[PDB]
Amino acid sequence: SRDRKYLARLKLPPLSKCEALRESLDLGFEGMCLEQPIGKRLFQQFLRTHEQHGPALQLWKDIEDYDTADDALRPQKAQALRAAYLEPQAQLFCSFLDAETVARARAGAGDGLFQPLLRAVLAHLGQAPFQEFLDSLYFLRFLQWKWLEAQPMGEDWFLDFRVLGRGGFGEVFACQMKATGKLYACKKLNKKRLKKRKGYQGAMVEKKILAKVHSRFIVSLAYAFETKTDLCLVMTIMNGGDIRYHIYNVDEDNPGFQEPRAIFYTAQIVSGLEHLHQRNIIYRDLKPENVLLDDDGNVRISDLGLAVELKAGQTKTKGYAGTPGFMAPELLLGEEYDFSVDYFALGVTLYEMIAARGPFRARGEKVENKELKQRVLEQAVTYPDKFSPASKDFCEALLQKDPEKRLGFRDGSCDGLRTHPLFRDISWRQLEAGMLTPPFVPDSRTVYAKNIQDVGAFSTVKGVAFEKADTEFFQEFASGTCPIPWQEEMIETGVFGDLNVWRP
Amino acid sequence: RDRKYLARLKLPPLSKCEALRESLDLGFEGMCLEQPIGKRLFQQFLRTHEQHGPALQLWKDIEDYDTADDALRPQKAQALRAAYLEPQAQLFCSFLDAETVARARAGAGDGLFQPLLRAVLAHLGQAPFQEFLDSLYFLRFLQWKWLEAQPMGEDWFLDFRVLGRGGFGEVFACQMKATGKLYACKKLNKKRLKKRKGYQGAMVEKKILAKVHSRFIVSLAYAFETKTDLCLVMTIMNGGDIRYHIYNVDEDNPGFQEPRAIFYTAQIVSGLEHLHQRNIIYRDLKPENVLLDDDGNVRISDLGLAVELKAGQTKTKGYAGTPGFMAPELLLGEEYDFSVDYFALGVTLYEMIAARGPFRARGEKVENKELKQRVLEQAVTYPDKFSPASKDFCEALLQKDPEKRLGFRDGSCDGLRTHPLFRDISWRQLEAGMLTPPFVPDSRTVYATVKGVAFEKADTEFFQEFASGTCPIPWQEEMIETGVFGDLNVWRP
Ligand SMILES: Fc1ccc([C@@H]2CCNC[C@H]2COc2ccc3c(c2)OCO3)cc1
Ligand SMILES: Fc1ccc([C@@H]2CCNC[C@H]2COc2ccc3c(c2)OCO3)cc1
Ligand SMILES: [Cl-]
Ligand SMILES: [Cl-]
Repeated sequence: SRDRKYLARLKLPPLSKCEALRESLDLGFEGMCLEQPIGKRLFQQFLRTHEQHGPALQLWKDIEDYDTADDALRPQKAQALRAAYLEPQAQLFCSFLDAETVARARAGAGDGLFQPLLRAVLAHLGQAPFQEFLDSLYFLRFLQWKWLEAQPMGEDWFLDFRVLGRGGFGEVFACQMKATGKLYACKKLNKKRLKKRKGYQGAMVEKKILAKVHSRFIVSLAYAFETKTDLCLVMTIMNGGDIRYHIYNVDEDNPGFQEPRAIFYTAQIVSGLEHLHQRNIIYRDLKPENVLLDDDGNVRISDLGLAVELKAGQTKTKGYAGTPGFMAPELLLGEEYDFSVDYFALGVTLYEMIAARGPFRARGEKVENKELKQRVLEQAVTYPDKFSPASKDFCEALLQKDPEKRLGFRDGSCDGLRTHPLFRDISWRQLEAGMLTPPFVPDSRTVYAKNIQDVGAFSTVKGVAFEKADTEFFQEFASGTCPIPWQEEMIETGVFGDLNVWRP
Repeated sequence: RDRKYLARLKLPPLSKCEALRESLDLGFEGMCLEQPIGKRLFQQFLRTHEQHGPALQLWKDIEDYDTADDALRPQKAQALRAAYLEPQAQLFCSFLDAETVARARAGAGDGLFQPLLRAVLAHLGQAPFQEFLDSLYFLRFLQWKWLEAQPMGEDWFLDFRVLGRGGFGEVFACQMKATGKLYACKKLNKKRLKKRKGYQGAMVEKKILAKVHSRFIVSLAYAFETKTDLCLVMTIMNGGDIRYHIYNVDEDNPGFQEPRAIFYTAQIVSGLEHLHQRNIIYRDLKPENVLLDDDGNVRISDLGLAVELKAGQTKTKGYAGTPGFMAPELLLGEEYDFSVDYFALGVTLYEMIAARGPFRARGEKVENKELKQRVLEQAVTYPDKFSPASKDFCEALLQKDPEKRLGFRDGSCDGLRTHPLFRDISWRQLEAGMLTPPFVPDSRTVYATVKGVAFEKADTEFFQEFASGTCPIPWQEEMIETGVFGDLNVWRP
């Protein structure tokens, strides 16, 4: 669906309006033509209309097709690619490539196949062809879309229609971007409630981190804005409830998951952790209640309000933050730590997925923080029959008290962690490209949340008048529209194709 | 098409178009109405901005009406009126005033929607045009204007047949290699031109053909030099000249039946009008200079004796032309204007019907002074082959006193188009090239050394001036006609 009044506000500007934007824009190849979907699209259209660039473009497309193809189709696709682009007599022979590069891509069947070739294709495209793009009408059209992207799109642009979750500080709504029809979730954090409980830093950290990360295993931020009452984060719609809910509340007499299902989630969570750790961000809040399912059954991590982004030269942070019983010993002992803490929380998360209780507490046990801290430091975890030898070994490797001994991020990746035999039946390629059929597909009829009639109301916040510092802070927060998700939306909903006209 | 030269037709990077942008001095009329590529890009612009849809479609439908077969007109008028002009019309043009609308809804006739079109184009020339200049479409126009100015000299043209030989040179049938378009190429030998002092005539012809754009005058498309020649690439006229058709087609029956002569006269008149409206006197109208194309439509050619009057100047002097076709005022060494061309039209027409000139008997060669004496002093007689109308028309054109001669008045030949000779000509269809010509030439029919010359600065410089390159309107037409423009105007295949 759509609404035509808001749709009518999506129009491409005159060129003279784009002059300021052109001078202040980052012209990096990677940032413009590879990472930004409208940039990439316009760059490809440019390549498509200039014959000399056809081989490069088509090779690029055919590598991406090979990368995301079923295992059964791959050998044949590799044969066709080779014959089309890497045979010297072929119509679309890629003669710009180094002969060495061509000879290596003609050989082998290993998991690395065509990655080096792709790097050479993109390194070529980044030179003269990109320079021609910049001097073409397709680059100017990109500026028009960037101008449109930067226009005011706050609260009036969204139509809520249902509550998805809520906590102490506000609600998450399923909403609709009125112009395009795209379904999103909107986190509304109440201003007064946040001022009272000193929650500003957390709201800001999450917003910044979600704006700059782009991963299929982490919820994305598409817009950020304020209203009279709230600070609003418009993000990936996740309809399927959180993992805590699916452990305890769904099939109550069978709490916890079968092992294949828990392994799948674990793999998806690992992939999202890795994405953060490669960007030097420590999550610090991994737990079942912050892992969310979408409609297809795939999961994403969420709530980045406690995350730390390391600066260059900094390998560790420090401090008490997170949830009792997901916090690692190094953290509880007051030591500096890196990403290791997230993998300890991964262990606790998996334990709970299989066992339907924490590893440091009995069912329903509520203990003093100091007693819980002692158990985490000193008490060996025990595993019931529900754990297979591989489940158990993996948990043991993550719940290792010494961070140096714990499985995790090494040599810039989680590749070592992936060889653990727990994951022996996971095709990582298809996992990372979102191709694997999930183990549980949520029901469209069903609300995976607390019944609205059973939600405790919160008292009103009295006498928190807003000073200048609050209002200035609200304006910093409301940085508006995030480029990559906004471009994805325009393309997905057909607005791009509709407005990207030339000769109707 | 030849891949090799087709490959050279590539749109430039935008940065290469900066100088052109800076020096280009075009208004709405020059850019979006008169230049076929600007008009096309301007219409493309309008088609993508929904608010300009009514104006764009109305414009196209008027032009569609103007060039429609008479049988299709009642219904085209009907549909246009119901779509744009009637009270709750879906494509109502609110920018028009009510008087313009009411009048366009009333009546029939030829200029039925001319006032309306004038109003549509005046509106489109204001804000819609300004918006166009701030669009990608205008930049694309600059890119085509850049391509238009690139060197396209002799190597771009394949010769394949001789169409005529003259004194100064030859006309070849040729083919633009990149587009495959057929043209005629007139090559004037440099050394003969110098030795016989024909520079003036070559330059004058080139300038004039470059600044005229009529379906009744050979169109100049490219002008360039080679080592041996000055070349003019122009409308291919394959069907022979009128002298040839009068005297050589059916030898036992020379001359044309009257309706055929009148058709050609109407076309000739329209060419003359086009020159006289631009202040040019032709001065060499005669059957040998009027050529037929493949369809049997004619155009005037050989503008080497022409003269363009300076702004303000209304008469000129100078002995030039062909004996028998020169008017008395010219023969008498007086100042003259466009009137000389009309005298020559009378002679031309007379000869089309009579298969001889009005002043000499069949095969009769006379001293120039005996012929001068006749043109100045003798009344022309008319054999029985002339209807009263054609005699009356010839008489009016052959008046010895230019003040009494039928010709060009009030900026046009409308007064002349009114003569009863032309009662069966539909001027609209003629002016538009829709009328089925009376004679259709066959393809299978072939209707048809200098020493001691050394060149200097002054010569090679004259040569370089002459090689001005490509003429915008005919080039743009070529690009559209042959599909090159369409091929290089795609955004997303
Ligand atoms: F302010 C707050 C509101 C709601 C909560 C929820 C409490 C229970 N566990 C999940 C928490 C996050 O809820 C969601 C649900 C769907 C979403 C989403 C986040 O982002 C994309 O789609 C936490 C904080
Ligand atoms: F240099 C010269 C060559 C030939 C002549 C010819 C002499 C006989 N009568 C007509 C003269 C014009 O010849 C043509 C023929 C085809 C044409 C053309 C002109 O222009 C476009 O296609 C004049 C001058
Ligand atoms: Cl371009
Ligand atoms: Cl535009």
